[PDB]
Amino acid sequence: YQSSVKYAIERNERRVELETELTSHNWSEERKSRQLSSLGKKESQFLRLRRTRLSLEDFHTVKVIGKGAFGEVRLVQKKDTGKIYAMKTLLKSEMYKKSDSPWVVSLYYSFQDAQYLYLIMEFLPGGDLMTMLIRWQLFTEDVTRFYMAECILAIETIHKLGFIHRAIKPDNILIDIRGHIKLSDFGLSTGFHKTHDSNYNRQQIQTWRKSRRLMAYSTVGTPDYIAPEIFLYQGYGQECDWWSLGAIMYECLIGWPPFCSETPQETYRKIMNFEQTLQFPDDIHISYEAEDLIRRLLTHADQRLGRHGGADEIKSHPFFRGVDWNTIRQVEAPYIPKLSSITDTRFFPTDELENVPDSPAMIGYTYSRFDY
Amino acid sequence: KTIVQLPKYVDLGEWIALNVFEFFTNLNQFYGVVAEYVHTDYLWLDANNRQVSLPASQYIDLALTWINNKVNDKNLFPTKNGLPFPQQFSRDVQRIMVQMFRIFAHIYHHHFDKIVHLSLEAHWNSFFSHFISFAKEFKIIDRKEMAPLLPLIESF
Ligand SMILES: Nc1ncnc2c1ncn2[C@@H]1O[C@H](COP(=O)(O)OP(=O)(O)NP(=O)(O)O)[C@@H](O)[C@H]1O
Repeated sequence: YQSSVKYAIERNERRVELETELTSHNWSEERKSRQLSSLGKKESQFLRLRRTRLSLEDFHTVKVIGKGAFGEVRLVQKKDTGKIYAMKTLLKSEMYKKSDSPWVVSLYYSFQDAQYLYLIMEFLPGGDLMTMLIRWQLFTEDVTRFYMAECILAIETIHKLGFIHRAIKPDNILIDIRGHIKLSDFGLSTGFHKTHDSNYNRQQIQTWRKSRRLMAYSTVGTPDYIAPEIFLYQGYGQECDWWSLGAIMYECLIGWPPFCSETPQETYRKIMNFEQTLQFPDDIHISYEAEDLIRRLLTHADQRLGRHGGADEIKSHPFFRGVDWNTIRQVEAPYIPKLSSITDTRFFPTDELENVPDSPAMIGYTYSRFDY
Repeated sequence: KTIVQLPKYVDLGEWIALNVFEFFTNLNQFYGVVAEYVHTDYLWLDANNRQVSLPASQYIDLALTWINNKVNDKNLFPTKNGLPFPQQFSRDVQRIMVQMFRIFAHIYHHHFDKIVHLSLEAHWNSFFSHFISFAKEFKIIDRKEMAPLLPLIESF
């Protein structure tokens, strides 16, 4: 009853909303006279729509798909109709920071509980590029060229919407039913590696780096890009994500990421070095142009003399013989997910983990236009 | 004026069921202002043994919550799909409109006192001017139960 002039400051935007919505109704009178046509009863029926009401439990959960710190993602069928949706669980406090393009996962609308935000997405049946690299370490060469490119165009779109991902990873990239690639988006999920760490029987480097894949994750987030301008300071720009590409590119071809450090802090370290710390292994197979790319991806993000200045010119690399860059989205995919159903989770590590140091423990549509 | 009038080519039922849904929510944020702290009259809920006397305001809690129960119902208020509504709501919505008129009125008679010290008055003025204009427009409320509002109404 101190802040109850909040019912004042709100109820204006309540009247405000209420007004435009109705001047919107007058989007009618569209009036094609370019028709000498009917007559013939009427072509106008307006349902209209609704802001209705909603909730959880209006979705049956099928299986869990993946997990993250803020929360899990999920495969859900809407109880109401039946459908399949990618469902994201997020968190309100405590967690901080208080469209239209073929390339990125589709967030349609959102809704929330007491402590968790809920996101509803088109569901990608094909796992991610994390669980792929695992499945068969991509025997690549040409496999990789495809899954790049498709990555570039993904990325080059995002930048052109004035956005920098600053999260580009094996697990942050998803495979669709044609086995093509869409990246979704950071969600926006957050957190940072800073400032710096202080402490002060193998038989194969491959086998040694195979001390990777550690406790699922459910803690994370590791440097599978982390260009080294992020740590340190305020910075970046579009060139942020190209480093993540070379980071990534290097891994499908080599068998680990460049800086793979066996502790989460020996990256930064190595990565803060590269130069010295970048090394391609003695398991031989890489092209002269394929290596050339990585190094020019993985160099300093440097402007001044240079440009990059990029985002095409990457396409101008010899590493890409063809293709058109046009016909790309219809092309037979390196792996086309073979599925048992519209519910096949076959491509995800259903696992078990279940740890959320969060719970004690124990809707709206005010939108504008209409799909689809 | 133009706002509450049924828009061109909209089913009235939606247009009504939305409009009544807006209104409940607004009165309640307004009583949300007046939360706690608390001629003649008419009292109701009969027969049941009910409808007696002595609300002395501060009842309002179990009064509004029946709308809460009536307007959240799946079958009375078909949010779902294009499944239609019984339209007997036209009777029911008249109740929820008139039962809503009670707290409107009760807030006017006794508790309008505290409102003006907040300089939020014009808000409730308009919103109240909002409620009548709509339901009177659609004749959702008869002229005989507007008797307490009759001296306040005609100011125009
Ligand atoms: N739209 C989707 N469709 C299918 N699977 C998805 C979708 N979104 C996320 N996933 C899966 O869930 C995993 C991670 O979810 P995510 O939203 O990325 O968690 P996070 O903590 O927000 N971000 P991340 O650090 O990558 O886990 C992905 O790697 C996928 O396996």
